[PDB]
Amino acid sequence: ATSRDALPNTEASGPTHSKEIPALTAVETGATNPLVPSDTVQTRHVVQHRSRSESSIESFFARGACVTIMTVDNPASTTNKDKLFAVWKITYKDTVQLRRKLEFFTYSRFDMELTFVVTANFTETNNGHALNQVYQIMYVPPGAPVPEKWDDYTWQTSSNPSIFYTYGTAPARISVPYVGISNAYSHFYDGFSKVPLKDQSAALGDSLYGAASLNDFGILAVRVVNDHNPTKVTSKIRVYLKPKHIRVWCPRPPRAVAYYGPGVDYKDGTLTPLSTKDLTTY
Amino acid sequence: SALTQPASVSGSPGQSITISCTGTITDIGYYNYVSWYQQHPGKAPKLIIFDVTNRPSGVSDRFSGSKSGNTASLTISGLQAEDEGDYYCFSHRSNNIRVFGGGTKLTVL
Amino acid sequence: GLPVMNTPGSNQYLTADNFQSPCALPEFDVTPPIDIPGEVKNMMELAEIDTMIPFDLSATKKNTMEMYRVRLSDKPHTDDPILCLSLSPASDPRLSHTMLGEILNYYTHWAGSLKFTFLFCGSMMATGKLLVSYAPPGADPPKKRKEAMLGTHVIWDIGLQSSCTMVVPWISNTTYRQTIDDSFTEGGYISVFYQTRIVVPLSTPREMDILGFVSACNDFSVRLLRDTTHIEQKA
Amino acid sequence: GAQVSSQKVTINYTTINYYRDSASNAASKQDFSQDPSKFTEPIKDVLIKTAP
Amino acid sequence: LVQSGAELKKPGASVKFSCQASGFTFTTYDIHWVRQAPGQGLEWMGMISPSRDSTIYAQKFQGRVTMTSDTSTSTVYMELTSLRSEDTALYYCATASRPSAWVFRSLYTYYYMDVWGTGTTVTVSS
Amino acid sequence: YSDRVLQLTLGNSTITTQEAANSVVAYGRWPEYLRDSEANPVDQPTEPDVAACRFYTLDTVSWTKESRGWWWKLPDALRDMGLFGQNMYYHYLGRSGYTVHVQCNASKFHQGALGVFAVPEMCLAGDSNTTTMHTSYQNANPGEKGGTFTGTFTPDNNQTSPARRFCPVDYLLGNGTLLGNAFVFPHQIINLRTNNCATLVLPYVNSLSIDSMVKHNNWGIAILPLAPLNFASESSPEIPITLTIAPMCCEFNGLRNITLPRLQ
Repeated sequence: ATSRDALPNTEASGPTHSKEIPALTAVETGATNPLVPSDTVQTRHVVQHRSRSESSIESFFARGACVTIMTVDNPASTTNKDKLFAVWKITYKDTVQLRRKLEFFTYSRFDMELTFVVTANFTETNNGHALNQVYQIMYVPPGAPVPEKWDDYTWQTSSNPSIFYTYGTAPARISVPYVGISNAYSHFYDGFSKVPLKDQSAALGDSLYGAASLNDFGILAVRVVNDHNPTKVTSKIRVYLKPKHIRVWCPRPPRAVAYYGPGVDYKDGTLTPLSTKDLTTY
Repeated sequence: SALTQPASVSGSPGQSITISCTGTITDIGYYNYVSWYQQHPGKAPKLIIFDVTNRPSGVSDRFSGSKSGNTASLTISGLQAEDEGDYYCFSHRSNNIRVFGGGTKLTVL
Repeated sequence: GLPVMNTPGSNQYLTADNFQSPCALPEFDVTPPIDIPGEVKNMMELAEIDTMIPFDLSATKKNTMEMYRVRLSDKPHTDDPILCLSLSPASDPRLSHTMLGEILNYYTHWAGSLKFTFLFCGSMMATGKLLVSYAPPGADPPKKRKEAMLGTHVIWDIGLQSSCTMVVPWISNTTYRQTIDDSFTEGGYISVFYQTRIVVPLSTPREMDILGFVSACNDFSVRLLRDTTHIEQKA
Repeated sequence: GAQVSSQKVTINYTTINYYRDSASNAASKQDFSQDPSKFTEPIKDVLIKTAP
Repeated sequence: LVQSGAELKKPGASVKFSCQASGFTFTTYDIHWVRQAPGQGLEWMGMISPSRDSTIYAQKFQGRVTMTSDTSTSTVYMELTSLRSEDTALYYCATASRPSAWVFRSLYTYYYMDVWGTGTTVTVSS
Repeated sequence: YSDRVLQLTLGNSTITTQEAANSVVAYGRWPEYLRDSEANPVDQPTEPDVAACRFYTLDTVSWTKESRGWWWKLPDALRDMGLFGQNMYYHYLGRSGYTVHVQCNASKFHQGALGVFAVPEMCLAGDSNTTTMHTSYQNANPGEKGGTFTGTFTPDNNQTSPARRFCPVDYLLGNGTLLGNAFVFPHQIINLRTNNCATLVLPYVNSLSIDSMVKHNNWGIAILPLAPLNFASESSPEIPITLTIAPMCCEFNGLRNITLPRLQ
């Protein structure tokens, strides 16, 4: 039965007086009784038209979510300070909503559909408006040479995937297949990267708890291709991640306390999720 | 606590030398906000390398650096007599605290 | 040949679209999926699992392990309620942080029968009966047992079997029900009363606890997605 | 070679995949439900008169 | 350009440090404090953000050091509420305005210290 | 026959209990060996079978009025347990399902309940507001002794000699998820009136078909008192809890020199 098929209809049930007890159970078994309301209440026969289509896993992650806000500028020609190109280590861990949605489950595969929305604004009293700017985006996979200056050889994009966006155009989109080295992503990693041996020194053997990989998805880089305009134009790029063809493999309870860092630590003081209400008061 | 550095390093003019700054886990390892500063006697510090291998304007190209594991090193190739002075390591230490190194006195022989 | 018409709504980025798009890494050889245990296809499957109710939420006992256990006792019988709930599973604070409440906070509309289960944690010598009842909306809430008899209820006898389940039948003036505290769509009331006091012999603890759970039935459904209210990011 | 499927109330909608690689494909939906018993699985199955 | 106040010498009692900067850098960028004991090397003290008044202190001096700001004169004040013989050092006010290329926590831009004040010596002894 | 009486036998060991609930197979898939369609490494796997698959017994634990709950990490708890531990420390890659069996017998006059939860990827929080993810391997792998939950959070104030320990709060399940939703995981509840034992058969769940056991813990077992122990005597009642584990369908692929981790 596909997800848009209807739920099972409730059969009519009359009054009953017999040893066939469905209402009693044992939670200690770890099961829960698969009751239907007809089996412990007197019920009418009704055809049920509702469907669980909109509770599909593919539908749950359709709403794409923001993951970063990278800041870029093209400074005035007379200034001595360098042009700010931005570099972002790709990760979902820094925005709480998508993190909570993904951390409902332990392991998952999904193709990532990235969409970039760009905005720009001036920063000084002058009105010497700059022409329509063009922005380069670059996928820098792990171990590739990250750029140092805005006009380095690294921006020649000989092998790196890259996208050029002209301002005022519709937002740029690109689809990324499942790029994880494992058979599925691991949102939690209950282990270490290196284990300290007795032969090793104290400094050599240490590693972070939960750091499955220090560069997992790769690195994203952005610059303004245009030369120094006489007036300072600054810009911000918003990246939106939209999972596609997603599968998940182990549920977990969602988090209550307010998140702190990449790991699963919690900050002092803020360990109070619930609030008061008297037991006797409706 | 502070980042480890050699106490002093020396070499004749024209030599190529390396100053090593080894931090703990987190620190130079996890983050890339590792920078180096220079300070002559009687003067305030001056930035010489701000990202891992990136150089600010007005600093000569003979300064260079790189990262590996929990260690990042400053390499000065073609040492000149004017480079004598203190050199300090600096990095970001986990959640919202910052740490300097012990410093190294570089003297030209 | 074909000329083209530019419909309105072109060049927008609808953040829930289903368009195609070019691939960044062409001819990428994806690793095959292994059959890991525990694949989920629909979150209603995750909704049909029992999870504890934080019943108590008193001023001193809040944000502590004592929240989950309701303290019964062998006192003389009275018609006052043991516990009470308002059955607005996303908005009632007692029900909001259950897993069913967590899922429902991501949706506006829901339907189908909830089922409440209770587990007796006292000694094996302790015995007694508890009335667990559900009142549909539109009346004064029950405060004495005489009022609560008229609604739907189950008399649970605490015997060898540990636990019993009350199914709350889907009685609603609409095909779906709001998750906000909309007065038009209120689910009703649930309360638990002593049909008889819990009698315990001598040289046994005089006080005992009951745990309780909520889970969906096969009838359960939700449609329209939203953003949850629990989490806040600052600084 | 288009792919045609029915909309739920019938009307049939049509789709064509314009790219080589599967990551470019639209989310087909039409996913399959499953029995939730695999998350409520003891070794023995009973519906009535359960032993502890 | 950045300006700083005088040098103090009294033992035990508290001492107030003063640092003044241009309005744009004051309002836009954070201000950092660093101490330089004789020959011992730099040591971070804390961070002031006058744009939002959020302040973070080094754990070594978490109690004694206190900081505050003034928008009218574009001036920040640091006060060491109690002093010890170890505090006999040269102190530096500094502004961080050269951004890093790396995006910090996916929402903010890191800034390294790039403009240093002249600094002020302080002595703690009879 | 009756569901209340159960016998298990793996290898040369057997457990018999007369007050058992029906055993739970976590996620409805029994443990099984690697299928040829899913095996990544090419070297011949070792299959010890009877040589490793028997019920070992971890340390005994005392449950009291003031106690707080306990936790263990697998396969790390079995590192000292015989030939399974030696095979784990000698090889690089390995995998194994487990049958966890918990025994806590008490008379009819006692009352209380334990929640036996099996948590995949059971991460836990650190003992510092600063220095996230800094917990060391020595503290992060307690071995057979296990570790204790705490009723409150108290971060380490001294950064000159950091402890780098865990500090898992009980009602947050050590990771920030409210305890009432812990039932999403596979579970069985002890009620001292109902059943004196509970048992979970846990398959090998991991993103990789086979994984480094020394680096990575697949499952973690949490024993939490959902209702406190109580007894007629006011003078601090105490009863023991015992956890026993049997690996099932274990495999170890790649052989290397002995690992000697710095636990000392």
